Amino acid sequence: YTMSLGAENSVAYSNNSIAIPTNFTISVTTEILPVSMTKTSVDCTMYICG
Amino acid sequence: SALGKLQDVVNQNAQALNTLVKQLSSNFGAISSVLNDILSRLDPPEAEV
Amino acid sequence: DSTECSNLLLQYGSFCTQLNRALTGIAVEQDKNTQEVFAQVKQIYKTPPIKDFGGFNFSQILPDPSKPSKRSFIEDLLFNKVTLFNGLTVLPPLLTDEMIAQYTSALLAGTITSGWTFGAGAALQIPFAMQMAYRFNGIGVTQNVLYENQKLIANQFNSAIGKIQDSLSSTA
Amino acid sequence: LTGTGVLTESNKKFLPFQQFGRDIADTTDAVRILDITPCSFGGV
Amino acid sequence: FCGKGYHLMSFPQSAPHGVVFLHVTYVPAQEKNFTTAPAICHDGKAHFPREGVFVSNGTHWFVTQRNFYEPQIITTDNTFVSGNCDVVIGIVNNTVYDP
Ligand SMILES: *[C@@H]1O[C@H](CO)[C@@H](O)[C@H](O)[C@H]1NC(C)=O
Ligand SMILES: *[C@@H]1O[C@H](CO)[C@@H](O)[C@H](O)[C@H]1NC(C)=O
Ligand SMILES: *[C@@H]1O[C@H](CO)[C@@H](O)[C@H](O)[C@H]1NC(C)=O
Ligand SMILES: *[C@@H]1O[C@H](CO)[C@@H](O)[C@H](O)[C@H]1NC(C)=O
Ligand SMILES: *[C@@H]1O[C@H](CO)[C@@H](O)[C@H](O)[C@H]1NC(C)=O
Repeated sequence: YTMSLGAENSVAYSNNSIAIPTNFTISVTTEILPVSMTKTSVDCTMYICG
Repeated sequence: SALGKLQDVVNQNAQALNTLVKQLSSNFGAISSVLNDILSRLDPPEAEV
Repeated sequence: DSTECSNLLLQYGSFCTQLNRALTGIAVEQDKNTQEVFAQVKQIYKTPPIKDFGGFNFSQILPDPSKPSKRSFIEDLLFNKVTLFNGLTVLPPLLTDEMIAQYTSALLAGTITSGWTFGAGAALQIPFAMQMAYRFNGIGVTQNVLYENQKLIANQFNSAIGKIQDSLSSTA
Repeated sequence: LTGTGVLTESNKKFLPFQQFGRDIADTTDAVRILDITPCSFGGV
Repeated sequence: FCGKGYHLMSFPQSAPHGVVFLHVTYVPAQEKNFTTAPAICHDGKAHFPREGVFVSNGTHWFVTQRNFYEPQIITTDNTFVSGNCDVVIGIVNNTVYDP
């Protein structure tokens, strides 16, 4: 199929109309960030010759 | 798959290391990929080539 | 298409797989870059049919229904201002220019209809004059400054947009 | 087959037709049966 | 930068080769429409909110805070006056309580 970018909704804009929230939500999300990689060392002489 | 980024980093490192190890067993145009075999089968000149 | 060369390459190792893997990773991360940059919002907001934004004129940046890929005037100017075998293939991007234009239009509509409220949750409509008053208060200038200089500020914004149009059109 | 290492008794099971035994990297690991282990080495 | 929504706080956690941030954010919900006015004409002077917006439910005008519907009677304490209201585009008539 052709991927959809998301639900298409038109905001009820008017020059004298505002929308205020009456409630809230405490949302806890997780962000995962790599910080290091395995520290590898190679003995060049042994690897090439052995 | 919630830790996809970390798992991907680990996979890249491991795959690169494994590719190196596998490349350690290629002829590159030599008679054999085993240095001991070349040394035991050939005399100095062609051994070194 | 050389069997002898292919046989010679076989016994040379696995460099071909490494190179192909690197190029594939590059392409995947390019698609990821485009997605991360342009796909901030997952709702395609639409600008209203009546455009009464307190005197501000965004027609130069909003999509034109003429369907030139449904890109704004400045977007068309930018696209027209950039001048673009042996196993070498060019892969198409995951997101087409039309979809990227849709994303940018959604971002524009959200910004001009609801301000920053659409990035913290559900878009909240607000008159554009009041949104600009919010922003003026944000930079440390009271609201009355805007509400008393609304016409002047709208004219200055329109003139600036026109100047950007001219600079992108003529100046190289 | 020339090599250098330590020969040890092996718990692996070689079928009667098998002579050498290779682990990953295609380096000989056992020979008819004795396991081969590289002599202790490392960095300093 | 620290999660979608208005960032409140975050907690770090370790991982094998990285970190995991638990971002606690505030996300508004349960929207409701209102009619707004940039300012208020009272005694021939324009009043603007000190901090908040002027809203009306159907008939009455309150001054609430932007991110949470907490309406309050318009007063000289929560509004500031700036000149007459012949220049503001879209000002509305109402009474400003004097406490
Ligand atoms: C806000 O939502 C909670 C549940 O998420 C509900 O218990 C509470 O009554 C709501 N408050 C209002 C004012 O709607
Ligand atoms: C109230 O706002 C919603 C969107 O926030 C809109 O769909 C609806 O039309 C508005 N109310 C009226 C009476 O138009
Ligand atoms: C608006 O609010 C005021 C005070 O809270 C109330 O007296 C009035 O009935 C409300 N009107 C509507 C239409 O809700
Ligand atoms: C809003 O627009 C309507 C026409 O759609 C107009 O009658 C009204 O005066 C305008 N109000 C403001 C505050 O711009
Ligand atoms: C507000 O009141 C003044 C006089 O008190 C009047 O001239 C003006 O027309 C009123 N505003 C509106 C929108 O009716």
